[PDB]
Amino acid sequence: MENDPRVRKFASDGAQWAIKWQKKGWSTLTSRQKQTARAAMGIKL
Repeated sequence: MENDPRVRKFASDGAQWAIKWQKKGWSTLTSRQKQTARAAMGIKL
């Protein structure tokens, strides 16, 4: 995942985590944001 469409949907929804994850890079989220993301995106990473 570099710019996944799911991430774009959330970022368009106003999901700050996805907005950051997509644009600023997946590094820029904290564990809680990534963890929130894992729930929405179904991510195991």
